[PDB]
Amino acid sequence: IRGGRSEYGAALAWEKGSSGLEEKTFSEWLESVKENPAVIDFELAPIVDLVRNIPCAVTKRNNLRKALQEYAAKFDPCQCAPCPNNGRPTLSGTECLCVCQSGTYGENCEKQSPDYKSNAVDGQWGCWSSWSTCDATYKRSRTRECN
Amino acid sequence: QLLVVENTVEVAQFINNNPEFLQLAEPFWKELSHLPSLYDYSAYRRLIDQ
Amino acid sequence: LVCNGDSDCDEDSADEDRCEDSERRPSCDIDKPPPNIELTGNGYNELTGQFRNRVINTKSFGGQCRKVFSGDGKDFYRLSGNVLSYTFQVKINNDFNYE
Amino acid sequence: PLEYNSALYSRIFDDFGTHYFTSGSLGGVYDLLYQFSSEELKNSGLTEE
Amino acid sequence: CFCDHYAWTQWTSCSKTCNSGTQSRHRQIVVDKYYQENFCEQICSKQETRECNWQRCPINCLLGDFGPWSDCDPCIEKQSKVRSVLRPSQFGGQPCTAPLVAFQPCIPSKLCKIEEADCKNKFRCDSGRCIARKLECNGENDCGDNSDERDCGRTKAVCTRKYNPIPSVQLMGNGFHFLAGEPRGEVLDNSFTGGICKTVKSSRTSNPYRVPANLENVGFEVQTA
Amino acid sequence: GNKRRYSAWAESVTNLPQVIKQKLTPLYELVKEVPCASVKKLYLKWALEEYLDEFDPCHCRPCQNGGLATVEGTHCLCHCKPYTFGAACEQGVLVGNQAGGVDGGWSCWSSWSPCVQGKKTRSRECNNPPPSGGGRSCVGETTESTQCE
Ligand SMILES: *[C@@H]1O[C@H](CO)[C@@H](O[C@@H]2O[C@H](CO)[C@@H](O)[C@H](O)[C@@H]2O)[C@H](O)[C@H]1NC(C)=O
Repeated sequence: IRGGRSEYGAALAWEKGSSGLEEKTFSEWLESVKENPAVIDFELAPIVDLVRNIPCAVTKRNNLRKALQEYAAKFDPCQCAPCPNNGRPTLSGTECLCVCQSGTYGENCEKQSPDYKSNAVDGQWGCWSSWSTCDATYKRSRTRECN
Repeated sequence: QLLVVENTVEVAQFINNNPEFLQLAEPFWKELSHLPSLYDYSAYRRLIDQ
Repeated sequence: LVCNGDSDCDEDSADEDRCEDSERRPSCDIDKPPPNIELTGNGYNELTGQFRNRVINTKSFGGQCRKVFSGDGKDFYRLSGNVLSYTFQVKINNDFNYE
Repeated sequence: PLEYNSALYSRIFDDFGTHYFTSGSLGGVYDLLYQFSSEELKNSGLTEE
Repeated sequence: CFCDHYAWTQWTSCSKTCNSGTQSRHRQIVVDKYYQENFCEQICSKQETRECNWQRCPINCLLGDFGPWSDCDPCIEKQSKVRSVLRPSQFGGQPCTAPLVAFQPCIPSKLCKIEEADCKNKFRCDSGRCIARKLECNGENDCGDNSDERDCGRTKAVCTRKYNPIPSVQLMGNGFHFLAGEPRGEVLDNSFTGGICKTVKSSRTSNPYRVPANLENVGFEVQTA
Repeated sequence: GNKRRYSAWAESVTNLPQVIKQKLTPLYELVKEVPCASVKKLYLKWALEEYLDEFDPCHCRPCQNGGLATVEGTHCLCHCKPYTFGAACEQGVLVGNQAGGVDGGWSCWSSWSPCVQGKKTRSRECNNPPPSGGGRSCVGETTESTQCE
C-alpha cells in the first residue's frame, strides 16, 4: 500500500486476500487516501527553470544547466547492468536499484508471479556514444544504440 | 511454519541538509571541540563509541 | 535570532536570556516538531547497526514558521529550517508466508 | 559559487534532484498477491488371507 | 500411497551460487510389496526440484581515481576534487564506500564579483527574498521571517477563515531526481499564498482547501486509474 | 496477531515512529565550527578506518550454520540463525530453506602498501572460510587501491 493513513492502510494490507478485496476496509482506506494522497504520476520539468529571481540568476542558471548535463552523463542509469524481468534500473548515487513491474517482486525483481508469463525483454537505452567530430556542417552528433 | 515480514512507514522520508547547513548538537560540538587536534585514536574512538 | 521567542542556542537557550516581553515575537503559532524528528538527528554505527546519540540539532527553526500539515497525523508540525524535506505519505509492505 | 564548480552544483541535484512536477496525480496504490497451495494424499489398504 | 514411507534425500547442494540455480531431492524408493500394491508408482512424486540462489549475481562498485583539484573558488575558498564510478554496485555488490567528492581549503587568487539582490521597490525580506510590496503587512507570513510583518501596526484583511491546506500539497513541490526516480528536497513553497485565498472544495460538505499560489489548478476527481 | 491489534499498533506508530530505513553519510563530514576542524576531519576519517578495522568481523573465525560472527569488543559472539544454538551454532537445526554449503568469508585486509608511486594497495583472500559444499563466494573485491594521504 502506498498513500492513505496508517490505521486503515494497515487494516487493508493485513487483509490476507483469500477472498480478494475487503470492500469495507478498502473503502475506509480510500477515504484515508483522500485525506493523505501519494504521488501516482507526474510530468517533470527541469529544476534549472526555477533559478529565476536571485542575484546572478542567469549565471547560476547557465552553470546549473552545464552541471545537469555533466551530472546526467556521469550518473545516468544507462551504465547499470540490466534489471531482470524488464524492471527499470535506477542509479541512486552509486548503487543501481531496480524498480519492478507489477507481478514481479523480490529485492531486484528476480522472481515473478504466476501471471507474469510474458518473457518479452524490453530494449532499454544504452549510453550515448561520445559526440562525433564536427561534420561538414559543423554539427556534432551522438547516438545510443538502444541495445 | 509462519513467517511475517512487515513494515509500516509513515514518514515517507526525511532528508537532512548537507553538512554545510546542518546544525550540530551542542554536546556533539563540545566533544569535537575537545578532540586533541592530533591522531590520539583513544579520543576519536570514544567519539565513534558515543 | 536573539529573542526570537525560539530557543536557537541548542542547549542553553542563551539567546532567550533576560530579553523583553516586547522583544520576543510570536515567531510561530506552533512549536510542535514532527512526532519523532529527534531520531532523524541520531548518529548511526554501521557495524553494530545500532542508532547512537544525538548528532544534529533537528529542531533548529532558524526563525522560520515552517508549518507542515501531516495528513497522516492530521496535525500541524513545525519543521526545522534546515531539513530539505519531511513528508508523511505512508507505505505498508506485508509478507505473509505460511507453510 | 558564481564560477562553475561541478561539485558544488552537483550537490544541488543531490539535495533537490533534477526536476520538479509541472503537473501530476496523487492517490494510492493497492497491490496484492495471494497464493494458496494445498496437497492431500490418502491411502487405505486391507488384506484378509 | 503413503509416500512419506520413502523419505527424501537431503536437498542437493545448489547448482550455482548466484544466478538462479536448481537443487533437487528424491525419495529413497525401495520397491516392495507395499510399493507394488499401493499405487506408489502412479501417485508419488519420485523426485522434487526447486529454485535456489535466485538472487542475481552481485556486481561490485569500481571507482576511478580523483581528477586534479579545482581552481580555488573565490567566494567559497574550498577547491573541490571529483572521481567517477567506473561501474555502480548493484544486486547487493560491495558499495562505493569511499567518498566520491573531496574538498580542501584554499586561498583564492581572485576576488568575488557577486552583487546584492538590490531588487528596487520590492520588499527585501531579511532572508533577502524579494516579495511584492502588496504582501508587506499582508497579515500573513510570506517571508517566513514575518519580516514583511514585524513593524506593521495595521494589516490588510486576512481571509475570514484559516482554510486547511490541500492534502499533501507539499509533495507537489518536492524536487524529483529523474535519474533515481525518487523525491528530493522541497523546491517549491506550496505554503506561500501570495496574499490571496483561492479556495477549492473537494465536496460541498468539505471545508474548502486553500489553493497555494504555486498551483494554477487543482482537481478532486476520484479515478480508478 | 489479530486484525484489530495490528490496526491499532499501525496507528500508534504514526505517533512514535522509528527510523526503519536510512541512507548514511560518514560522520567526519560534520566536523565543523571547531578549532582545527579541517585537521580533525582527517583524523576522524582515519579513526573511522581504524575502528572499522578493530571491529571488522573478519577477525572472527567462522560460525557454523551461517551464524554471523560480530566483534563485541575483544571477542566474537556468533548470532545463530533461528533455532540454532551453541558457541558456534553447531547445535540444533535450521528452519526454512537453505541453499546449503559454507559461504566464503573475507580475511582481514593486509596492511596498506605505503602508497608506492602514490597508489596504496591491499589484498584479502576469502579463506575465512573458503567457500565449500556449493556455498556462495564471498562478495566484494579482492584488492583496493587509494591515493596516498
Ligand atoms: C484533473 O482532474 C480533472 C477532473 O477529472 C480533469 O478535468 C476533466 O478532464 C476530462 C478529460 O479532459 C474532461 O472530460 C472533464 O470535463 C474535466 O475537464 C483534469 O484534466 C485533471 N488534470 C489533469 C492535468 O489531467
